[PDB]
Amino acid sequence: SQQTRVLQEKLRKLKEAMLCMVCCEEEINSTFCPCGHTVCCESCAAQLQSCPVCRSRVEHVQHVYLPTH
Amino acid sequence: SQQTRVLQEKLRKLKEAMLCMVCCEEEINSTFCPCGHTVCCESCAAQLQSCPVCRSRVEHVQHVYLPTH
Ligand SMILES: C[C@H]1CNC[C@H](CO)C1
Ligand SMILES: [Zn+2]
Ligand SMILES: [Zn+2]
Ligand SMILES: [Zn+2]
Ligand SMILES: [Zn+2]
Repeated sequence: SQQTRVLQEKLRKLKEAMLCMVCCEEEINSTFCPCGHTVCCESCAAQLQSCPVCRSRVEHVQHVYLPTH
Repeated sequence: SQQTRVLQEKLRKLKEAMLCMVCCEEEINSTFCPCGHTVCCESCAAQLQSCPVCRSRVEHVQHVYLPTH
């Protein structure tokens, strides 16, 4: 039904929000510290000096294990 | 249709996976460091001395800003 299409769209958008903002291919699994922005996969987070969201210096990257992984 | 019920179940389970594993009421927004398990809201995370997934000591809690928030 049209309701099935609405639910498909909601699911698709939630799933896309869990993907890396740089490569758009891998799941987010890394946090920039200390700002806390958690928006990249490990590979894309590895060489950034500053956060791509807030420009704060990245002191280190914390790996995150999320139940949605 | 029956597919509407299946999609509602998939959406409900994905949303439940983003809720705190301890209180079941608030969104996950906190990481236990250094283990990386990201399974609690800020209120339950503040009250735990050991990670509820792996039992490692919590040195500190990092707030995470996720695009799914
Ligand atoms: C964003 C809320 C999540 N946990 C409850 C808190 C009450 O101030 C804040
Ligand atoms: Zn990436
Ligand atoms: Zn940031
Ligand atoms: Zn909680
Ligand atoms: Zn842990």
